[PDB]
Amino acid sequence: STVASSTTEDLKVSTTAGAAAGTYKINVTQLAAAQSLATKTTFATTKEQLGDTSVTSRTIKIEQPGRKEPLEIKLDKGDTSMEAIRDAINDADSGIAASIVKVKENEFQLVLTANSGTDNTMKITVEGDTKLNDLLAYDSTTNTGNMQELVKAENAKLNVNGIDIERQSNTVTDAPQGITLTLTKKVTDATVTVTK
Amino acid sequence: VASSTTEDLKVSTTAGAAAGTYKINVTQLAAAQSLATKTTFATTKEQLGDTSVTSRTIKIEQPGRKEPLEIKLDKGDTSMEAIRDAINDADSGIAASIVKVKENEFQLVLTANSGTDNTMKITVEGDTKLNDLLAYDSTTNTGNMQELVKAENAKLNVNGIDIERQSNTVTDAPQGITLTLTKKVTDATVTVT
Amino acid sequence: STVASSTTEDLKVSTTAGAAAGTYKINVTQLAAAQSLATKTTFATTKEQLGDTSVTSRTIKIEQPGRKEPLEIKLDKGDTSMEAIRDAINDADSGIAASIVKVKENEFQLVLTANSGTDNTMKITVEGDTKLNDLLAYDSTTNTGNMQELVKAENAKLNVNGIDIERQSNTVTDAPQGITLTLTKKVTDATVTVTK
Amino acid sequence: STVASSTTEDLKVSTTAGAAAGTYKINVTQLAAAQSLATKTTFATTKEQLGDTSVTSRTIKIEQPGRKEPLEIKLDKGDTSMEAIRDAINDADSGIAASIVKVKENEFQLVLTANSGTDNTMKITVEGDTKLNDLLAYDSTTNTGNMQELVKAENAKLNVNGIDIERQSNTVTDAPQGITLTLTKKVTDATVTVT
Amino acid sequence: STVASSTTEDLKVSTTAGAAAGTYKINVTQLAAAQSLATKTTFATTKEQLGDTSVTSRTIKIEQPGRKEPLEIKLDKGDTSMEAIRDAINDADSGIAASIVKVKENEFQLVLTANSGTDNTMKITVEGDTKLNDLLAYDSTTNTGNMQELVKAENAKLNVNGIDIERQSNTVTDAPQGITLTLTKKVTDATVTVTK
Repeated sequence: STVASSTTEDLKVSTTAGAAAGTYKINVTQLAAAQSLATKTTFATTKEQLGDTSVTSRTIKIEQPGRKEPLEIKLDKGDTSMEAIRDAINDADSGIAASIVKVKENEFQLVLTANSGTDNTMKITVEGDTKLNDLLAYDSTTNTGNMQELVKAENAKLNVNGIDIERQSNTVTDAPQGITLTLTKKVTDATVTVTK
Repeated sequence: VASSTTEDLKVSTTAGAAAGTYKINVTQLAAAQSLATKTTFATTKEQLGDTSVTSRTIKIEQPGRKEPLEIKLDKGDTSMEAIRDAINDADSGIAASIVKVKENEFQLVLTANSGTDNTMKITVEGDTKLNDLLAYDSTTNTGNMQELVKAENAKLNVNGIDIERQSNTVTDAPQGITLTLTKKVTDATVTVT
Repeated sequence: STVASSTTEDLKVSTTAGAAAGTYKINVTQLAAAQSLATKTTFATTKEQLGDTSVTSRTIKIEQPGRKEPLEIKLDKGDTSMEAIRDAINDADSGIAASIVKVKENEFQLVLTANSGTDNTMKITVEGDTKLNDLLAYDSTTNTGNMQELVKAENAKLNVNGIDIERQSNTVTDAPQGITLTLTKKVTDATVTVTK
Repeated sequence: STVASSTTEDLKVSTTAGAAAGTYKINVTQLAAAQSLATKTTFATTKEQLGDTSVTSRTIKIEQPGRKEPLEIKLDKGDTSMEAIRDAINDADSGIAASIVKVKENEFQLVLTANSGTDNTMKITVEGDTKLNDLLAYDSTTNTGNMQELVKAENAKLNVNGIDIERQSNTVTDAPQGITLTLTKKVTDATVTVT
Repeated sequence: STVASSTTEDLKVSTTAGAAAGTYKINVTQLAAAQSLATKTTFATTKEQLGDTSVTSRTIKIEQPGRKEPLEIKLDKGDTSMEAIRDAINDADSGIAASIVKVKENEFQLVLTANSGTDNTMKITVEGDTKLNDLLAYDSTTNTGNMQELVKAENAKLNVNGIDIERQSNTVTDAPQGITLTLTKKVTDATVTVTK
């Protein structure tokens, strides 16, 4: 039976039964962050058509370094509204979140956000609709595109007893094995104590 | 289900909202224009208006109000109590309260809902003495009433997008989430799951 | 209904249901204070008679600006001890509190303390006992007398959205109607918020 | 049928039923403090005899302004170790607390603590054993001696509705009668209220 | 009975019944720290064999100033993977913790950490397997070896009412007898108050 304690609430600690007793001096120097992309232009309503209403079907293809197989979201009904795109991406339930932000009256913006970490930076292309492609396309390799990066993807970086660690998410395991650290903010010289 | 890193920023959700984590900075809380009479009065029952006229109307105009609010003071009574009760009985997004600065010094205060859409232009039709007391024009910040609080909008950043609202109850940032602002906060995180 | 909050725990708020929503910028420049009077000398015990044992009844008369009927406390049983004077005053239960302070062994001191505010400053005379009058008499009108003012009465002075407010007590109501503020400390640019 | 409340957690208040309803403006300008003395030298063990083992009897005499009769702690040949002196003092259970400080491995030091207040400052002498006197002798009246003062004795000083009060302890009664104040920190313009 | 409070939560206190009532002015100028050693090379997996696969037995010998007799951990059972070494060291349960840090994908590192204090600095030699010695050997006397020091051993240093105190750990006792202090951070002019 293992038990863990942290000197700060800004660093949650859990253990497994295999964990060893010990005391760890932890510094968290950076938090993992998810890339977020937003359309450069805004739109008067969430129902107006962001792509070409002449075409029945197009595919939003999303590529990511950690994703083995490209994500292909098909809009095969002719509806290319901001709501239609949002609901198609999200219904795929595949590590990408489409959201709509109203900046103020008559000004709606589409936001696509990945999971955390540099492995999840996005390359978006649209096949079969040059109107929607000119809105949604982004290339994280050349960090150029039609959408804008409002939040850059970043990794969690921390130091455990002098060893520098990097992770895709702020749920840090294997630092050391036996312990799960949840990072909620940058901290200096916190101490996690494990006891049996 | 949804949650927040600070008790100063509340969050609710709806049934079909997406998951995610949102980095939020709140740079300004929405605030409501509040106006007070420049002069104070001995009692809340003494007649503040012209008692030779039976009827007059207080006319209130706001950029966000389609049809101007018309408060009839018909019963011949222009006491501070009557005017407060008249305004509040309309229950139309304007609150009247009385401030007792000290014994026998009473001041009338009118407060709107929050936001710049709710700045007030006040006129009284048919009673010049009451017009002299209550008149205000927010366009030029002129009149015999004084601005106690400046109407102000809520301003915030959600994952890099600057947002403005009339109220401290922010919806549609993004659609799904209802944020409640109580304090200016830096790098707060909301998480939907 | 209504709920209210403060940016500082040093300023407590309460509302009715009728309280208008709004924001209140608050400065507290002076706390209300209660006049406190003490006998000029101390005494060896609390049970020794401080007044003329030759008269059966006498009357302590206390007048204050805010009090319409003068307060009259009769010491009926020929007992003028410090205990008797304290208990007779307190039992009257009329906004005047008597208390005994042992400054040190065989040095006891009688203190009369009113409710806070300048309206409650006290004019004390004793009818029918010159000895007790030579101990308890005080005239706040002229700040002369046989007792000594240990605490000067003062009113609460605060400012709410630019309007100067004055009260006899640190429980401020009617500024505006619907809100009740309890003042415990001088505060600078505190904000009180009331929402529906 | 009486209750009491404080405007600050720094000042704890209770009542007894003879207390009357009222408000009290209290300022605490100084806390009461207990005198504490340490030996100037440290020793390798708590078992080694610190006194002169040529003398059979010696007496640690402890005098305090508020103590009517001096505390006399008598020690024989085998009772002059640090343990022995500590145990003898504490076993007397007479308001002086003896404690051993281990400063590090093989470095031990003796501390004597009185109760709070300036009436409890100590004059320590040892009758009949000069070696143990060279260790334990102290005089508060001139603030000199062979021991060293770690903590200065100090009285509680407070102001209750404009009356300056001084007590030997931080548990303050009879100011006013019917109220007990426990002082934990210096505080300005606090109000206690009874109903 | 006795209770104890602290002016700071960075300094935690407990007291026995007999502890002396009073105040203890406490300055903590150094926290105790435990020597933590790490392998200089990282490995692709925690399953791959680190030792000489031609030898059937080796012993990890660990010596420390405060340990009268050397700790000998035998690796005897056809496995010298990082996990197998970690489990062997931790199964000894003799005040040395082995842990595995994944610095990032396919980079695992073995860490050995002693109890805190200069008495627990480590001399590590492997007997009978030079390939494992080449990985685990360290000499604290000469501050060299095949492992690297990531955290230097250190003693607690603090001052209590003007008496400098030193300890091997951040649980401090006998300063004075009857009071236990837990040091979590350097503190300046903290007061602990013991009340009966």
